[PDB]
Amino acid sequence: RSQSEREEEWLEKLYKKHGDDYKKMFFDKKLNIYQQSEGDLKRRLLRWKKRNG
Amino acid sequence: AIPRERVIKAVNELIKFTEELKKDLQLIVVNNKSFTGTSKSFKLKLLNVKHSFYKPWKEASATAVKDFKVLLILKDSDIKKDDLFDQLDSEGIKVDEIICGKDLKTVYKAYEARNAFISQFSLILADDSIVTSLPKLMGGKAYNKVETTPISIRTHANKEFSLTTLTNNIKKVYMNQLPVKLPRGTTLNVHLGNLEWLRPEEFVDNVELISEQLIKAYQIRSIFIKTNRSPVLPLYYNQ
Amino acid sequence: VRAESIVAKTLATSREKERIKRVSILEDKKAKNETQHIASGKDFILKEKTTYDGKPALLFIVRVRGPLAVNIPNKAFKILSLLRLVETVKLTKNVYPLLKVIAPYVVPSLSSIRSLIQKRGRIIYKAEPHEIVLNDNNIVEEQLGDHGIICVEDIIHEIATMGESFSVCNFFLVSGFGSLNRLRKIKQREAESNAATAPVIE
Amino acid sequence: SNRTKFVRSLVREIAGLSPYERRL
Amino acid sequence: KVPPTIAQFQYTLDRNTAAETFKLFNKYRPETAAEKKERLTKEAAAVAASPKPYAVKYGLNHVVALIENKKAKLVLIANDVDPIELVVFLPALCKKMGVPYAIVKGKARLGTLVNQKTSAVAALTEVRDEAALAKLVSTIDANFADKY
Amino acid sequence: PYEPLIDWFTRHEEVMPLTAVPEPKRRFVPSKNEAKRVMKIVRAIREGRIIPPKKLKEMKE
Amino acid sequence: FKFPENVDFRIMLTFLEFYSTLLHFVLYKLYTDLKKDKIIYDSPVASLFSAFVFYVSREVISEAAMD
Amino acid sequence: EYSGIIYVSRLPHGFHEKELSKYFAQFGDLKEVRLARNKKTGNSRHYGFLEFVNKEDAMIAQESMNNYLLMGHLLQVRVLPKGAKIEKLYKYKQLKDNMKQKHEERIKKLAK
RNA sequence: CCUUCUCAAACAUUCUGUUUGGUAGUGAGUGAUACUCUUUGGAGUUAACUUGAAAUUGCCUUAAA
Repeated sequence: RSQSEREEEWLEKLYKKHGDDYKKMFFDKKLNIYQQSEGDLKRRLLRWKKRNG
Repeated sequence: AIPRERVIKAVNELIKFTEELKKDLQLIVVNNKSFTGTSKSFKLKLLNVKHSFYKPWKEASATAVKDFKVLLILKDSDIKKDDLFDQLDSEGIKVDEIICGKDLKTVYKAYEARNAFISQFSLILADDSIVTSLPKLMGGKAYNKVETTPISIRTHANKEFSLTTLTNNIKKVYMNQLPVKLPRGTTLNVHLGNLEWLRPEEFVDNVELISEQLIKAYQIRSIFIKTNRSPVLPLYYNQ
Repeated sequence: VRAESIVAKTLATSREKERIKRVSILEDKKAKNETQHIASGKDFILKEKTTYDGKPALLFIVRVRGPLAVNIPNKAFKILSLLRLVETVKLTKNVYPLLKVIAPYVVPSLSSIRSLIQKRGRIIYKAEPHEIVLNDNNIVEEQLGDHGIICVEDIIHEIATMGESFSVCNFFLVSGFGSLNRLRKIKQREAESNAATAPVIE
Repeated sequence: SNRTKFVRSLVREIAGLSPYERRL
Repeated sequence: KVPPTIAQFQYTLDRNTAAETFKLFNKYRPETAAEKKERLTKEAAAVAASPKPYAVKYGLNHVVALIENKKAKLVLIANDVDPIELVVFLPALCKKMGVPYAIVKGKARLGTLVNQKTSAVAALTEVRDEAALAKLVSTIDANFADKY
Repeated sequence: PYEPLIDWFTRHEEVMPLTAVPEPKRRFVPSKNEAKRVMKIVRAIREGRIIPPKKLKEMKE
Repeated sequence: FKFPENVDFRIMLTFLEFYSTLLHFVLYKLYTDLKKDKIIYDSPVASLFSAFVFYVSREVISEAAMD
Repeated sequence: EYSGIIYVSRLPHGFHEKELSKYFAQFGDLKEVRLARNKKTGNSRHYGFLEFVNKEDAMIAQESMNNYLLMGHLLQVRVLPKGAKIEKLYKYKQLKDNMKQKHEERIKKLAK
């Protein structure tokens, strides 16, 4: 299992905008279109980093 | 020039005499021959002031009961175009909200909503092209104040919208100008600002600069420095 | 009839009357050349924005039939009666102030002008109110041949050209119901849809 | 359930009293 | 001569206020099947951040779910529903919940504004225009509840 | 026969909603069904079995 | 003539439609075998008048184009 | 019973005596109609008074226009008791020396 | 029962800065003393706050049938 291209782009946008600041990333109104929890966001970001960097 | 000693005495007298507005709000009043007898246009004059009186307002409005907000009315084309951040944040100022002419007549048409919305802002800036249409949208109450009354700004370069034009115009208005109304009566008064604005050392310079334009630009009859309902301090006399 | 109709009529009449009043005041002030209390001292016409050249250009006139809610004022009534445009001169400096007033109530090449003249074909003739058709060229010769008009083609040429018959002839000369015809009218309503200082809209 | 009790009371007020209940 | 719970219908909003309510409701017509399909196809093509949409609520079960939550501000009820029991209690439920309600003649007329052949009820929860909705609610109240 | 009925219960407005199950996240988030439909249309376009409306306008010739 | 013309037009409309449809194919066959828009051997007719460039007055060059 | 005098309030913008006379005349001719306007400015206060020729016509008009809604304004019409006539509604070097003296007086007063 | 006056000129060469003119308003209500004038005949101005667009009487017909 992997992440979709659109999902990868969405993760990259949030990572660039907030880095590892999960709390700040949670409140991003115009990038966190879907109000994902901190746990889901961090898990997805860790998966992306492991797959890519 | 007029004696600055008079202004130095007047500011100290205001300090001695000193409702936060009635406490510290400093203003200058002018008497003249009640111009524009046959007209009632709300045209304003942006007095040239070398002091950024709006900066203390932004800094001081944090603890104020009525927060300070920046309003920028723009024409339909301009809104459709990080515009407010990339060119103003570096200077410590930014436009909080942008309102279109169509928006005022659809989402803010209600008088109850209009009075509560327009009252939240003090730096009311509007494009020159749309300045004429403003009074038909926000009614009269907006013009009852020198604060809420729209201030015309030139955003057009070669008749075309320019980011640099808007940036420099808003910067000059914020830090290099002070609006004042011209009512159809003898009384002309400029709301200089609260005492915390431009500590009295610069207050004398501001008063002198304002009085220069008042004397030269108009056939003023008398000039006084006043606080709300307080005794008028004679600043200058001429005939 | 409900009060809403009369209320809307009164409001629209007041608004358009104020609009016409500002236009008249602006024109009167411009006539004095005192460009010190008016937004624009010059004149403009909108096709895009175009300057109103002083040349007395001649263009066709069309009727828009509205705004309907605006009861026609007395000045507009008189202007339309003189121009007989009420039913659904030239662009001179003295005609523009009156044409601008009826601007909201109103708006070529040889191909269009010739066809329009040869198709409409109004001819005042003696009953007295006869205006049927351009029956025969001899009628023009009898009634208007004294001015150098041997046929209607002369009138057409002099209207296209800067002649005298252009002025003389003034004394001589989806639209359905049913369900099927409603959609076309609704579509045309989009094309069917005004500041005093703004240029004239063509 | 509070909602069920509310619905039952609403139905009771709407339906009134039955002919045999009206005898009371 | 029928039980009071019946004949609450046949007293309805007047022509003027009914027309005003219909005009207000027509603004929030839900995206029909064709419009939604074409918009979704356009979005997919563009793909190949978003405001909440506004539309009227008309499903009887959905409306009743919104009713008793106090979210519904104004509800329209058809007076010609063949299973009258489906709507006998709705006015009483709205009165108990304090939600203004208006009886409009014709279920077909009610459904014509929601892209459906017929619609038993219609309710509004969100608005674009709040002053107009409040004025319409006040007019409907003064003309229907205080009279009947 | 049809005596008046007293609104002994409706005369007092319901102070609080009766329901439960607090608001789902989907009500505050864009619909997932819309995303699913958009992705299905994207897949169809990738397979070449759906023509975008812009291309349909050109093909209308 | 190019003058205004002073009955159930539905029959006329149908006849016009049919004749136009026929003439479309006729013209296509014949052809198989732009500022002017704003202004507007085999027989003695062809043999005669050849190269005889005529000038037509208000009643080949046309004076009407001078307008 | 109430008299023919009729009172109206919450008139929409643009409503004036013209409409109050034209529309209400359809029900029946009215003795008088007047509108409340400020003395300083000719604009109306959105209310006025008018009297019908007969009490029955007045109450019929009041009932038929009791709570009508007009472009966002709900117009209330009230029938009044006997009397209450519709009245009062209508379609509305010396200077330099004095200045010097006042300046001296102000200089004296500001020490107060 | 529709819906709102969306820049004119000059200089400027900075990816365009300055001047003139251009801002003709729903009403009602509260408000602690300052600039004036006709000086009795009451009129023009001057901080601040509330608001359902709130309210009792200031002496041109195809938007057609």
